[PDB]
This record gives sequence, C-alpha cells and structure tokens, in this order.
Amino acid sequence: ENLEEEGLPKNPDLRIAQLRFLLSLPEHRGDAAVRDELMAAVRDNNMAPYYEALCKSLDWQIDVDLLNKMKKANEDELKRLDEELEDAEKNLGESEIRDAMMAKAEYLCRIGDKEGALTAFRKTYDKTVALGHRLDIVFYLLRIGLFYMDNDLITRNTEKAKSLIEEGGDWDRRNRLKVYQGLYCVAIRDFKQAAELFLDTVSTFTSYELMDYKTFVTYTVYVSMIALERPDLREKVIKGAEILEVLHSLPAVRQYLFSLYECRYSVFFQSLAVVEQEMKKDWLFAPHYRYYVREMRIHAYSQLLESYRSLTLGYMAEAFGVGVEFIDQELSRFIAAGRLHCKIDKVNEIVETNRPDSKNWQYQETIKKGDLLLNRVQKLSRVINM
Amino acid sequence: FDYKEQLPESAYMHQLLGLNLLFLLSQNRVAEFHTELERLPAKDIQTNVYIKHPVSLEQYLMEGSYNKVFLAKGNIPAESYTFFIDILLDTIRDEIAGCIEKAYEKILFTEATRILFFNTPKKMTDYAKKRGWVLGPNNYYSFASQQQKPEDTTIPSTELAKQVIEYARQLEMIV
Amino acid sequence: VRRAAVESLGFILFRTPEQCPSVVSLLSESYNPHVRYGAAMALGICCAGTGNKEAINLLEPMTNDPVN
Amino acid sequence: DDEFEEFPAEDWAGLDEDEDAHVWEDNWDDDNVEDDFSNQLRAELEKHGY
Amino acid sequence: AAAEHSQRELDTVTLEDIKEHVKQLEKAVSGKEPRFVLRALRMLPSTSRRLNHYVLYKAVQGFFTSNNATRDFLLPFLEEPMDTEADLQFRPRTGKAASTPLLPEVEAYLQLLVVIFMMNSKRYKEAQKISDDLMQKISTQNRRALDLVAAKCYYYHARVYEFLDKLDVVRSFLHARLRTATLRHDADGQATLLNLLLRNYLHYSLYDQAEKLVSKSVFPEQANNNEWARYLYYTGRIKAIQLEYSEARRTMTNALRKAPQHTAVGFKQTVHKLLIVVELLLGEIPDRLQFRQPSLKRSLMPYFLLTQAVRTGNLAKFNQVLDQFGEKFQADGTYTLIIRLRHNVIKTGVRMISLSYSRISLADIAQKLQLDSPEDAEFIVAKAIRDGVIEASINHEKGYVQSKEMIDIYSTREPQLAFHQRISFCLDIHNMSVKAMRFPPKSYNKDLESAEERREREQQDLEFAKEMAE
Amino acid sequence: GSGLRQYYLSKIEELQLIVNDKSQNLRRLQAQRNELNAKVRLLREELQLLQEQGSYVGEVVRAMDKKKVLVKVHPEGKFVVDVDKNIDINDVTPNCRVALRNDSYTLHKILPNKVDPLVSLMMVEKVPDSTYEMIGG
Amino acid sequence: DLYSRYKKLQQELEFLEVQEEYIKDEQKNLKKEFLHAQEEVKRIQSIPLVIGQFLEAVDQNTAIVGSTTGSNYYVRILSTIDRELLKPNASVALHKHSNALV
Amino acid sequence: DKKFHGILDQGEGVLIIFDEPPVDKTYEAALETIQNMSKVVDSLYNKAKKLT
Amino acid sequence: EQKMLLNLHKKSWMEGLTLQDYSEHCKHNESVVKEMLELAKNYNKAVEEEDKMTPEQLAIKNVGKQDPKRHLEEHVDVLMTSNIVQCLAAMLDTVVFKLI
Repeated sequence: ENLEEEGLPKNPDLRIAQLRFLLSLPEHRGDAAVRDELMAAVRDNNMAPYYEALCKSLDWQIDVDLLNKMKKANEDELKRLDEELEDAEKNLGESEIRDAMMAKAEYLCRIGDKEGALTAFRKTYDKTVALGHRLDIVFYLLRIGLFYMDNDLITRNTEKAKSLIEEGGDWDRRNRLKVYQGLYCVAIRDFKQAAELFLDTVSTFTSYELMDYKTFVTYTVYVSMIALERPDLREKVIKGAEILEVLHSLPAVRQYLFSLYECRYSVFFQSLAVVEQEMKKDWLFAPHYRYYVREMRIHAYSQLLESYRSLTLGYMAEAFGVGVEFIDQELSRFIAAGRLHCKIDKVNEIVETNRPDSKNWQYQETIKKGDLLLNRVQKLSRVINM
Repeated sequence: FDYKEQLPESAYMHQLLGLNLLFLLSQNRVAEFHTELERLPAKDIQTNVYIKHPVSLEQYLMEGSYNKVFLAKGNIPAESYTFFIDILLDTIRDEIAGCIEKAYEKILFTEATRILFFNTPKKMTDYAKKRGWVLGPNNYYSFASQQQKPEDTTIPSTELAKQVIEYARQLEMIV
Repeated sequence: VRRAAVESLGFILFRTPEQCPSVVSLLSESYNPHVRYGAAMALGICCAGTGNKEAINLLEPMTNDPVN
Repeated sequence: DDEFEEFPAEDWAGLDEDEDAHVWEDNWDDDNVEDDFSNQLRAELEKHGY
Repeated sequence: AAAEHSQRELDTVTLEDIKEHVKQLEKAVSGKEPRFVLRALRMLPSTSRRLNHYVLYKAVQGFFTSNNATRDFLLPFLEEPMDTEADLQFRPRTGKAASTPLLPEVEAYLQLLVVIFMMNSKRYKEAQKISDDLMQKISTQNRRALDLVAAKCYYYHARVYEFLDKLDVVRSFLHARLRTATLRHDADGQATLLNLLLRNYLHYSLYDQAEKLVSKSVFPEQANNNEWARYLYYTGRIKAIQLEYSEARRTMTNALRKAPQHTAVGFKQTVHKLLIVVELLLGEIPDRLQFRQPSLKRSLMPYFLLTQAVRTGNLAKFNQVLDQFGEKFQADGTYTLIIRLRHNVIKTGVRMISLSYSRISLADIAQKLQLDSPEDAEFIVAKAIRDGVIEASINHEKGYVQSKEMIDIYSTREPQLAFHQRISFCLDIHNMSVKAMRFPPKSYNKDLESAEERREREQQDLEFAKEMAE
Repeated sequence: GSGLRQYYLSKIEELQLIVNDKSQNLRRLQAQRNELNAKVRLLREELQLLQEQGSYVGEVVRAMDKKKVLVKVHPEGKFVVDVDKNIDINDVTPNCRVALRNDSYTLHKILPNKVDPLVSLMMVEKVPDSTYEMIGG
Repeated sequence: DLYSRYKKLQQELEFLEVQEEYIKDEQKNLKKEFLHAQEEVKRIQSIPLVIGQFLEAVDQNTAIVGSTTGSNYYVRILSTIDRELLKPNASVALHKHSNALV
Repeated sequence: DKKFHGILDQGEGVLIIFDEPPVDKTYEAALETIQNMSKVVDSLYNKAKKLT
Repeated sequence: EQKMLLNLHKKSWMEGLTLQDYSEHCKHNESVVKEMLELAKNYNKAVEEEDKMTPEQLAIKNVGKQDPKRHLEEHVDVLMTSNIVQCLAAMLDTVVFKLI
C-alpha cells in the first residue's frame, strides 16, 4: 500500500511532460480534460517559467492575473529560500547549507525553471558530502533530462550515476538507474537494451515517479515482444510470475502478448492496431510508433514463415484476417527491405521461404557500420588538417 | 545563342535545335546530347514540341520503352525530323534483339514480329542469319548463351596476389 | 672508411667554405664517434684559414664530446 | 575564413523548436507516407464483410 | 548622439584593425614569406562588414600619404565626413615612410576594401571602374606575394560583374590572367581563376566549354580548401550533366567534406541538392540524416519528396513530385537532371520486383510500376535483364518473369572487392596521418649526457679505480 | 630596354619555387633523422648509465647549517650528508624521502613523500567511513 | 648579376637534392643501428642478477626498489623494460653491481 | 522454439532437417569492435575539437 | 664464411609456400579479434582519462597498468601480418600447384 511513497521525489512530474506532448499532438490539442489537468498541475506547483513556455510554444492566451499571482508566489518562495540559505551559511552547518540549496533547486525544478534548476543542482552537488545525496541529485538531473528529452544531460548523468553506484554498492539505486536507462533506451529506439533492463527490474521496480507499475509492465512487454527471441520471450515474459500477475489486470496486453506467442495472428494484428494507437499517444513511444509496429508485423510474418517451407498467399491472408492483396503488398515491401527470407510466386501465389546464411547478414552489417566509422574517421581527419 | 541579344528569336530555331538533338540521339552521342540540351532554357524543354519530342525519345530509349521509340516516328514535330528517325531505328532493332538474347531464353518465331517490329516474315530470316540465331524446329529461337557466366570457376589469384602485395607495400614501404 | 669519407668532403668543398657547415653539420652529431671526428676534420680542412663562424660554432660543442 | 558568399544562401526559414533533435539508426522506411496500421486493418476488416 | 559616439568607437578600432593588416602585409614583404598575407585575408570577410564611408575615407587619406592618381581616383568615389570634433590624424606613415610610395601589396588591399564597400553600397558601375583600375595595377606588377592577394581581387573583380550580369567581358580577362598565373606557377591565383572561369561557364550553361577547360587545365594540388570545394562542386556538376555520375558523386562528396564546417550554408545547400540528385541518378539512396539538418530541411524538402518517390520506385509518385516542384527544380538548376530520374525510378521498381517475386506476371509488373501496358513492361524488363539490373528471365508465351535464384554473395569475390576498397582507403588514411606528423625543430642531442655531469663520473670512477684496487 | 631579363627572372623564380619546396622537405627529413639519431645515441649511452651505482633511499631527520642534512639510510642508521647544488635546502623538510649518492651519500633528489604516519596508522585501524545519510534514528 | 644568381640557385637546388638523398640513406642505416643498440643494451641483463621488489615509480626512467639484500635503492629502469609489468609488489631483477632495474 | 533446425513441407508432408552452421564469432567480435572503436573516435572528436 | 654463416635460421623453401592450418588460423583470428574488443572498450576509457590527466602522470600512471593502445597496435600488426601472409601464400599456391 506504501508503493508510491517508496519512489523518488516527483520533480519534474513526468505526467506534465506527457500532457504537454498530448497537447502538441494535432488530434488532442483541444482536449479540455488534458488542458484542465495540465493547468491544475501548473497552478498547484506555480510553474511560471513553464506557463510562459506553454503559452509561447502552444500559442495560448496567458491569464495575466494567474501569471502574476504565480510569479509573486515564486518570487516570495525564492526570497524565503534565499533567506534560509543566508541564515545557514552564517549560523548553521554545512549540512543545513546543502539542505537549503537542495530546497532551492527542488523549487526551481518544480516550477519548470530548467536552466536555473541545473545551475542550482550543480552548485548543490559541488558541496554535497554524502554519496547517496549526490546520487539523488544525479537522479534529479536524469529526471530533468527525461522531462525535456535532453540527450546530452541524460547521457552525462547516466554515466555519472553508473560511476556513483559503482563507488557505493547501492543496489536499490542500481535498479532505479536501470529503470531510468530503460526509459531512455525506449526514447531512443534501443528496444534491445530497454527490454534487458526492464526484465532485470521487473521484480525490483520502485520508480513510481516515472510511471505506474502497470505502465512499467506494459512497456516491458511491448519492448520484449520486439527485442526478444521466442525462447527468451517464453522463459522471461510468458512464464514470468510477476509479469503474468500484472497481466491478470491487463487483459489487452496479455491478449497482445499471447496472440503472438500462441500464433493467433488475426488476434495479434487487432491487438497490434490497439497497441499502435496506444504508442501514438505515449511521449516515449511516439517517435517509434511507426517503427515498432512495422517491426512487429515483420516478426509475425517471419514467425508464420519460420516453420514452413512454403505457404499459399490465401493461407497467410486467412491467418492474419486480411486480404490477399494486403499480404502481397506487405510481404513484397518487407522482402525488398531484406527483412523477410522468402520470395513470392505471384503466378501461383506461393511464398517460398529461404535460409540465407548468417555470414551474409553479418557481412552487410560489417560493411554498413565500417562505412559509418570510416566516415567518422575521414571527417575527423578533415577537422584535424585545418 | 551568341548574337541573340541583337538578333530576334528565329521561328525555325527551336525546330532546328530539336533536329540537332535528334541527330545526336541517332549517332549515340548521348553525352553530347545532354550538354547541348542544357543550353536551352528549362521551360521550352518541357513546353516546346520541337524540343519535347527528342528528349522524350531519349527517355524512352534509356528506360527501354522501345515500342514508344518506334511510335515516335508517327508523331514527329516536323517533316525534317523524319530522316534522323530512321538512323535511330536501325539501332533500336539491333538493341532489341540484344535484350531478347539475354532476357528471353526462348521465343517463338512470330512472337518477335511485334518485338522486333518487322513487317514481313521474310525480313526475319535475313536479320536472323545476320544475327546468327539458331532457329528451332518448333519455330523457337533458342538463346541458350548464359552458360558464359562471369566465370567464377576461375580464381583471379594473380589480381588477388597483387592486391595483397600492395597491402604489404603500404604497410612496410612507408618507411 | 666512414671517417675518411666525411674527411674527404673538405677537400671537395674548400672552394666554397660556406657549404661545409651545412652538409656536415648533421654528421657532427651522429651516433658514430668516427663520423663525428670526420665531420670535425672536414670543417677544419674546408674552412681552414677562413675563420668561418658557422664552422667554429659547430666545433665548439664538439670539444666537449664524450669520446676523446 | 573565405566563406562562400558567392553562392546564394537560400533563407533558412526552419523550425528552431527542436524539430527532430534525435540520435537513432534512422532509416528511410519510417518516412514512407501511409496511414496508420490501425486504419489499414480497420479498412480491410470490413472489406471481407466482417 | 549616442549612435554617433558608438559608430566612431567602432570606426577607430576598425581603422586599427586595417592598420594591423597592412602591417602584416608589409612584414610579409619584408620577411619574404607570402603566407603572412593569408592572415591579412583571413580576417578580410569580417572587416568587409566592419567598415563604412568614414572608415574608408580615413583609411584612404591617411594610408596613402601620397596624393598620386590613386588618391585622385578613389577619394571622389566615397563620401567625406564633416569637421569632426575628434580629428585624430590617422597617419601610420611618418618621415621617410610617408614620402616613400606604398607597396603594391597594400594599395591593392585598400582598393579591394573600397571595391567591397562599393559592392555593399550597390554602386556596381563605380565598383566596376575601381576594379578595372585595380586589375590594371595588379596586371602591371610581377610580385610573388601579390598573387596571394591577386587571386582575391579576381574573385571580387568577377563578383562586381556578377551584379552587372554581364560575365562575358570578364571571360577574356579571366583567361588571360589564368594563363599569366599558370606560366608563373601561381597556385592560389590559378585555382581562383579556374574556379571563376568554371562559374562563368556554368552561368551560361556552357557545359561543353567548362568540360574542355577542366580536361586540359590542371588544378593546383596545393590550393586552398575553400577553392578546392568550389572546384570539386563545378567539376561534379560538369560530370553530372555529362552523365559521368560516379565521378560526379565522388567530387560532390569531397566538396561537402572540404566545405567550411560552420559557414557557407548556401554552398552546402546547393551541393547537397546536386549530390542528392546525382546519388538518385546513380541508383543509390541519399543519406536521410542530411534532410534532418535545421538549415537544409526547408531547402531539401522538395528533394526529400523526390527521394521518397524515387525510392518507392513508382512512376505516378515521381510524376506527381515533378508536376508539383518542376518550377522549384528549374529555379535550382537541377530540372534537367531530375528528368533523367524516370529511368532510375523504373530501374529501382524493377529491382524490388525481382528481389521480392520469384515469378511475377508482366501485367502485375506494369501495375506495380504504373506503366502503360504489359507490352511496354516486356521491353523494360528485357532491357533491365540485359543491362544486368536484375538476374531473371522472361517467358513470353506464359507472360511472366522468373527471377534467378539468389547466389551466395559471401562465396564470391564481391566481399573481397568491397573489403579491398575499404582496406586501401584505411591504409591511405594511416599513411596520410603519419605524413602529417610534424616534429618541431628542437635542439636535439641535448637530452643526452651533459659534459660537466659526465666528467663527474670520470673523476669519481678514477678515484674508485685508484682506491679500491689499492 | 631589357633583353632576356624577363627570361632570367622566369628561370630564377622557377628554380626558387623548387628550391623552397626541397628546402622545406629537407628540413622535415632532417628533423626525422635527428630524432632517430638522438634515440640511438641515448640508447647507447643508457648502457653506460645503467652501470652507474644506484642511490640510497633515506629519510630526512632535519636540515642543518652549511647545507647539511641528517638522514637515515634504510638499513644503515644515520648520516650527515651534503646537499647537491641543484637541490634547495628549503625543500628538504623533515621526514622527507631523499636519494643519496652511492659514495658521497650526497642528497641529490627529493623522492615522493612516503605515507603519512597518521594515514598509515588509520589504514591499520581501518574505521569504516560514514556520513549522516547512513545513520538511522 | 642575373646569370650568377640563376647559376647559384641551380647549384643550391642540386646540393639540396644531394642532401636529401644523404639524409634518406642515413635514416635507412640509423634504423639498423637502432636495432643493434637495442640488441646490445641487453648485456646489462646478463646473470647473475640480484632480486628486488618494485616499490615505487618515481618517474619514467627511475624507480625505488627494495633489494633482497635488505636495502632500498633509487635506481634507473632499463628503457626496454615493459612498464606494464611494473605492478606494486612485483619481483624484479636488478643489476648485481648498480642495482638498476634490468 | 528453435529446438532443432528444419522446415515443414505441408504439400508433401515432409520434415526437412537442416545442418545449420554455427554463427561466426569472428564477425560478431568484429562488429562489436567496430562499435567500440566508433566510441573511441567520438572521444577523439571531443579531444580534437576542444584542444584546437 | 659470411655467406656460410648467413644460412643460420635460413628457412627451407618448403615452409615458404607452406600454408598454416586453417582451423588454427581461424581460431587465432577469432581470439585476437575478441581481444581487440576488450582492448577498444578500454581504449575509449584511456582516451577520456588522458584528456583530464596532468603531464606528470603521462608515464607514471602508465606504470603497472596495461596500455590499450599498445596492445591494440600489437594485435593489429599480428593479425595484418598473419592474414596477409596466409592469403598471399594461398593465392600463390592456387597458381603454382594447378592440375591443368
């Protein structure tokens, strides 16, 4: 019952970022409920810089009275925190000084003053003695980075948190860092690492400031079905006790997972459409909702073609509950991309599977990645010469 | 193009320029064809018929629309364009058969009549013996010639040894 | 043979004394003590009587050479 | 430096609001113009009378 | 008068900067190394904006210190200030310096400054007059470092005519100066003049003339990067128009590499457009990341749509893109190369059809490529097979195309060839980097044993031998 | 009124460009050769240098007048040693580690300072480090 | 004086060519002599060698070592000694006379 | 479930078992080495741009 | 006598054309590449550490700790030599010992 109380402080509230993303979407710009919730959060937290950014980016009408009241509250609270810091530096000790700066930085982060929050957090970190307090400041920076999707901040603070966790053997902070890293890997389309971290922290999840446990398990399943092989998916997700216990309360996600695992391809396609509409509204999966779904489709196709030498187009269409023309177009597109190891005899409408050696698939990636690294080397030498 | 500031726009200029472009196409000097085409303004290339016809013919020739190439004779912009057309056509047939040998493994005798754009069936026989096509008893021309593969049967050991020796040079000869 | 080869440069370049403190200057710091002696002797032979300041500047550190 | 003011610098007129600002292995297939898979599946579910 | 005070405060520091540059040129002459000229021209674009009428007047009337025909030439072409309160006489030349005539290096530099201000003042005819006088001045002289300045003059000498929109009277002068620089082994001037001649030829679509010029002339290897970029761009454009797509793509990639890393945005946009068009013409695919750049996004959006249409391999989509952005492509000077992309669209579509379908009906091929009739698709597929685009065969009686079974790529020599190209490039990179390592001329053999400390050992060891043995 | 003066100037400048290029290349080659030769010479002198006797390691008790230092050689008790002209007497602090020559025992280098006695004592005591964050209640 | 300058420049160019050829030859032979010096410096490692304990690395080429005779010495390190093996508490072989880390 | 390597031909009702080759550890190690050396090149990029 | 002594360690003509066992050659290649994997992983850290490291520690801090750059160079040299020699020898043998 004390689950949410275990999590780290909810600054910045990632729900605010999710609602801002929802308002950025053309479909849900005019949603009165989303706007009401975001305005309620802004008013409760007195987020004057965030209110300015909201009205500037979204082209809203700034309530002058509300803005003035929130700005006055921010100024008075900042004055109070400055007075507390001034009292601490003269009378109280270093611990109270650090506490006063932590309060100031937390208030700056809470009101959306991103740059001021970063400056105050750096100052607080500079004279913070306790290792765990420093790591908490690093987690604050990580949450701020996730709030604005600041890749540089997230990467730097992830490296710093890894070093701090290595110094002091804090496995709880290690699990929290794994959750944060999995969230970032979801944000940057690194579904393999995201799935690995999520499965590692599926039984130790306490980061309720990022997401609800049900949402975390849904994300874990979503990344696992795209990043895991069939035996790994069976051992970790299908037979996972915690995941199954959570899925008992999520019939849609359980249907989506088991339809793929049990080869109910029409049910899987319907659940994939539902999942796609879910990803489109999630600020973490929005850039990849087109990618992820496509990959899932490929997986399904690949699975249906993995065990069979050849399959008629009509059989594929019946299995997926779609038309023969749709199967033809999808299979042709995915074979042309080199993702499906089969060829279509449209004269007889028979998909014949191939077994290309792993050597070719390794050689093509070797060429691609070596060319990328070679371009980096060339451009670096170009920078060096002049 | 040079004295066009003082000279007025000649009515026959575009027709003669298209004639030049079509002639360049007839002699397979396509590289010169594009350079001379670039001299024209970009508007009359897609607008003026005298320029539109040769560039479209070049597109059809490059993409392989040989039937459209043959049809281009009927809708020539001017009578003067006629002569060069024939010069192109003699190539097209010899090009079309070049595809037939490498694409079709076996084609019927009459089936090529529309493919080779031959009017008289007699005109097939002389062109075939010029091409050296082995006619089959079933009126099928057997084009079995892909057996002359890239010849992967032989390892270019000399070239590979030269390349590896060059690697050794670039690793050691530097000093 | 190396020492005599460096020595012989003076008899060839004495007509242009300014050239010897350039061709031989690097030889005067070589690992081989015999080549260093030949360099000094080439400076002496080529720039004899001329009082070349460059050759004397080359010879001055050579008077503190580890080899006798 | 000898900057290339000779060439006509076409105006930026771009979006400085972090249009993409992402680092992935981005490929061309994500840019294929098409409706969402939900719309395609919905439009083909009723194509069979279902 | 705050604006006047601030304007004067920048005018004096700009005058000091021009003084520093003229001192750099004079010391380049004094030290006989022309490379000191470059740092004078290194700041030239920055100073070109940091000058006005007052700056030019002060510089030209305190800088010559001799009222020759030059001061009778450029003083009347610029405005003069009033009796300003701060009459700071800016006379860097005093005594014999004032009496002595200015070096040919620096009079040309000040005349370039005047020409640049005339261009920024849109006085194109007056700029042409001043540049003609300047060209007489630098054609009469035969100095060595002046060539480093001279090239820059030429770049502006043509530039003023670029706004006169003639570019034809300049061709004879450019050819003559190119010859006089080539005969003099003037690398910088020859490179600049070659780039200017190529630009002049391409301004009038004289691609044959530019192709001949690049065929016979030899570009200086030790040329500026900013000139190498222009030369590579122009040669790539020539190759693209002349259907030499591979070398065109290589040259455009090299030009993009040698472009300035922070500035020259318009040059980047033009080269990116042409490189995308050439890469589509070559049958490859443009890199997606280049369309993500903030500066290039708006410019390449039509080219992004064109690349999408070509990648889809659909005739209808490509024709829609053409009918939508034909005017934009024509304004960008790439429409002629865009027209040729129809064959590449058909080729890409045939390639994916062969890669996806083991046996596919010809009518289905025509439908997928949005062609007119399957009869035309027969000829198209036959041409693709003959050219080696796709390994397949056509069954005319049956009416379909059977794609050949894919051969094991890794069991052939193609991976060896690709690895060969990459390995040779890597070894070339290593050799180039090693050859670029410079050791400063330190006093070698001083880290060895010192004479006094080495003598210390000889004396102590003499005592060792004299005492231990006894 | 010049004859082949222009011809002479052209020939002279044509030779001057090549002369400058070859001079720069020769300077680069000479730098490479000087580096390698210095390496060779240092290698040959290292064989003689390595036969020079090693220096004792001592602990400084206190500096004294006339540039003397009271040291304790590691196994060999105490000595009153001179100070090399390259070592400042004000840098010879008590309990410092110094290098003394083989025969003269002359202080010729100040070695990096040893472990602080307090640090050494607390290493064996080894109390667990702590902060307020790990104290509960 | 034009001809004198031109001829002097020609002689200078030919002399520079000679100098560059000689420098390349000297580099070619200096590599061999470097290898020979590397080979001949190994006589400092000739047995018998005392055994010490590597205590500290003062700088690149000198170190404090504790010999098994019981005395700590500040000696030199042979340049051809793999410094990646100079871990703390590592047994080293020292020259019997000069105690140098060989 | 990847318990064995093969395919099922329904038309003839025959199971075809394949003697698959093991994946090349050399190519996997080369790919990860390329990735790590790209990271090295990024570090060199930071060092170069910061110090020049 | 100098020519006679030059025959010391002079390898026989047979082993000049002798090809190394391809199983062991592949195993060695895989092992060395797997080593360079960890070597590059450490090389990145070495670059970052030497970015922020004082000039007195350029060599002192390298004492007792392996240098990823040096081991990487050694592995590269070894693999280049081995693979180039094997390829060249195989290509020579494909011409010399031929059935036709």
